[PDB]
Amino acid sequence: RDWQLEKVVELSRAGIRPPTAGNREAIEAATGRPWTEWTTHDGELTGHGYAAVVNKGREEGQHYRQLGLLQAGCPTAESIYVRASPLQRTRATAQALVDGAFPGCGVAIHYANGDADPLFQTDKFAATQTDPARQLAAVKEKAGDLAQRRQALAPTIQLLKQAVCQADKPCPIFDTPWRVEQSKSGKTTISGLSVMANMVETLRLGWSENLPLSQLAWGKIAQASQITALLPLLTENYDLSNDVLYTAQKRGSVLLNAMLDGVKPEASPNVRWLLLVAHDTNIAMVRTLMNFSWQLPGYSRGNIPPGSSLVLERWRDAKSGERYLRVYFQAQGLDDLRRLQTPDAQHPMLRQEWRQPGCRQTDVGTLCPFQAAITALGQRIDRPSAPAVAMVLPK
Repeated sequence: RDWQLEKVVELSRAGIRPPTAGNREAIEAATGRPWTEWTTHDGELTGHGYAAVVNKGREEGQHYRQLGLLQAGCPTAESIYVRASPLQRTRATAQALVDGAFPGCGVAIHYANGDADPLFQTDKFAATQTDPARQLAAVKEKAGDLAQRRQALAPTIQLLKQAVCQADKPCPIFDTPWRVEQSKSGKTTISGLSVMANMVETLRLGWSENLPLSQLAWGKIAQASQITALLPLLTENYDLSNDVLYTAQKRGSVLLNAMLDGVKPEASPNVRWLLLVAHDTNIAMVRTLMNFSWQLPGYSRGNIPPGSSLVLERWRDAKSGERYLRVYFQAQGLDDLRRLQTPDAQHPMLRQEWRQPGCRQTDVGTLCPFQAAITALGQRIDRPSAPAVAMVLPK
């Protein structure tokens, strides 16, 4: 064996949900019409979603057993520790991963007893909140000329409009111009853009979910490429919220820091696989601190599909004993999610590896000298926004 996988740290998005209750309100207002009620309640993990997460978890358990990271059969407390955001959908996604990865093993997942996990719901904690003024300036300054941003996305706006606007009923959202707005709690959003992004997320999920076409966008969206063509609105909005450096630094530092620490040797707890299941906003903030940009086929830049994941693997060269870090983002494509495709040679997980000078290509992926990879990924972290967190939750 040339290379030995030693530790996985992974940050999963929740699987397929219907729109959240907030989304639904905003998108039915914005289009003057009701949108499909799913078989799952708003905000929760759909069965289809769980099926898809189980599929990924099944391959991942097999993959990490084959690589010798995990022992055969049922895991122990040394094999994996799973910590999920306390929302229903992330708990259920966490169950779904271990359901796939450890068939029949009744593996428990952990989550915080409140409504807030200091890794995830970071706006609920003093050290990890944004300052309203700073946030506004940072968003305003990344946004720049918003009318010009809107003009560049006009074709994409139009595709969205033809998909979601009833013919001749008015559709106010496509009409409002784009401004930075800031609610009394300090959340910033981009008028028109955000809700459009919410719409696009919802269409992507409905696609992924395998909704009937008539309940996805009233028959208008019939092939994956039409979801793909809407996704630059969602990237635009990510660029102007979660992936705004300052926001990622106040809200995401604690998570990246807990991930880099978890991938370090002597980590606590001592487990071979540290699995964190949380939200797209979390992944986006983390990957922005990592300055890791990806674009997977069928998706637009930075896109975070349901049940996708950011992974840090620490590997050891069998010969020299030297340590390396591999970093990648993985997801399934639109149709694979729709079809509950089990990932395999003819239908592989989509994946992009992070790289920087010094990384080496190997049989097991792009491997980067460890210390210099940890230093580079960690550079953008705001230390005062990264309190240490005890990774093992209580019961």
